[PDB]
Amino acid sequence: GETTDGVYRVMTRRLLGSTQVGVGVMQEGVFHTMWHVTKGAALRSGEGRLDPYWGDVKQDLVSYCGPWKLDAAWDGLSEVQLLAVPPGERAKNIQTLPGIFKTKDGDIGAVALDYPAGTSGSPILDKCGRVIGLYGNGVVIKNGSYVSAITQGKRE
Amino acid sequence: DMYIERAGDITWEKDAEVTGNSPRLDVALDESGDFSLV
Ligand SMILES: O=C(Nc1ccc2c(c1)CNC2)c1cc(Br)cc2[nH]c(=O)[nH]c12
Repeated sequence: GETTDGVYRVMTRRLLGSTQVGVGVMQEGVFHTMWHVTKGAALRSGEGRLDPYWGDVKQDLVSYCGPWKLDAAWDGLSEVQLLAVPPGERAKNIQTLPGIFKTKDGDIGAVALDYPAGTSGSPILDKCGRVIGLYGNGVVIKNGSYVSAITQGKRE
Repeated sequence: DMYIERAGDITWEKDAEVTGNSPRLDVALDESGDFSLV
């Protein structure tokens, strides 16, 4: 049904009431979310149905109706905006300067904001409004807080 | 069955709440897409 661009909540009725399991981005007729949010399952958009098209557990990403369309990258110097959509709460932009995840295969941007796991899939943006990645896959630091990677897929 | 609900537009907001730090962490990523500290 609804395929208008924007940020969307991923909900389920399998538990008690309606529970937000994650968030995603609709862009160019493709829904983009994190793999751990849906596990590759089909989603409903009103009367319509969205079927998985591409997915990868290691990258933690999944696209619906078509291939991954988001290809903006963090410039490594500028502040970004996590457009957080928390369970039961209104969408809200949080401006931060990302840190770094140093890995064996190079470095990744990292947003140091802690939100409930149901906020997984929320877009991270550059000054132009472009989606530079998704929030929801990272690590738990000594403090207890979460530090997520700026996870971006590949546009074929 | 999982379903989607619109939550808003994707736009940069001027004068947004500026918070959070910028840490440099040594991480490792396993085959299951899970990160850990080194
Ligand atoms: O657990 C989280 N993310 C996740 C879960 C399952 C998997 C992966 C990532 C990748 N492989 C499978 C998580 C996401 C957010 Br947002 C805030 C959190 N606070 C926490 O303590 N964990 C999380």
